[PDB]
Amino acid sequence: MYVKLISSDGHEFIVKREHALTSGTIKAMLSNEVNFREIPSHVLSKVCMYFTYKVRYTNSSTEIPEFPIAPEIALELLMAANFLDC
Amino acid sequence: MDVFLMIRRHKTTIFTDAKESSTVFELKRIVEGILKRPPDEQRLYKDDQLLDDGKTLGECGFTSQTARPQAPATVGLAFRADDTFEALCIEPFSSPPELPDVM
Amino acid sequence: VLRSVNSREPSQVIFCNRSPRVVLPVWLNFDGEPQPYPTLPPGTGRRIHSYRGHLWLFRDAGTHDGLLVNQTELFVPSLNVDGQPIFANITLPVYTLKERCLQVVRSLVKPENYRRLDIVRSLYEDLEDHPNVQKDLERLT
Ligand SMILES: CC(=O)N1CCc2cc([N+](=O)[O-])ccc21
Repeated sequence: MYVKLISSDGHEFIVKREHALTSGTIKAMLSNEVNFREIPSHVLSKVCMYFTYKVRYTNSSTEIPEFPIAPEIALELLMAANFLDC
Repeated sequence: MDVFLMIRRHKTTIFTDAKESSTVFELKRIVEGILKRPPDEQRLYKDDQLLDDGKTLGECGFTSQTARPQAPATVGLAFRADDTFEALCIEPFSSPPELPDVM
Repeated sequence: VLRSVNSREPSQVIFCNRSPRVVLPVWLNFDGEPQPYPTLPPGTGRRIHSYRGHLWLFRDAGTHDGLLVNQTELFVPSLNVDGQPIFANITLPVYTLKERCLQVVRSLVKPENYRRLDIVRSLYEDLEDHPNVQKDLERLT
């Protein structure tokens, strides 16, 4: 099962529920589809890549890579990550 | 191996994974389960290259090196309206602001 | 409180840096004080002569971002079995997306200028709360 996280500019992101429910904020907003009035698509796409990175490398001695953040999206990703705790 | 993909059409992006040995058609099945449209009504593309149903995602260039979790590879998606396919259209994401002087 | 045991019982260790950061090994001496050791470039190693019961933790040498050793926070060299050295496998944690952004932003803005970024006040206090061995040692206690 998948959920839909819609960014502030209309892009729809379809991620698995397990991935989205790792966020306490999104679990609350689901309890389906979730609109983020404040997160543009260049930030929500990074958020979703983080869900993938988290689920893949959580509890792994297979050396984990760095999660890359472009300097131009860092301040917005920070605000979104701060608002979602994830 | 798992390959990590963003299936993109218009303003839709599916984040999912698949095996390198999984086939293009099986990915069309995965899209079908999500977007509720049959494999025959879809075309998958690598960049601009239309992909063949019988080929594995590895043969189509999706590998653990290029379809990574924190940097997934994009698969273009096109739908057939009625007897005829739309052209591959992937709307770009929004543009970040100029880097502040502070950075 | 959180100190190395003075066992004087040698334990051979390999610090392995399976991270992309410059790793600062930190030994906790017998009074609990962090003692920094020579740094490890990414992917490099150092055979180190430690002792059973001793306490090591590992940090990014530049930012003091916390690293993991053998998938955990603290490394205590144990008895060498069959004479084979003990492996301290230093890896990147899965940082929260929040911590990671604080890392990237901390690294672009000189701390004098944190207050010139247009973000909520909670984030200035979060940015100014640098990762820190002293702070972490209290957390672990
Ligand atoms: C309350 C608040 O300020 N929020 C909510 C989440 C969020 C995201 C961005 N962003 O650019 O991703 C900017 C601002 C905010």
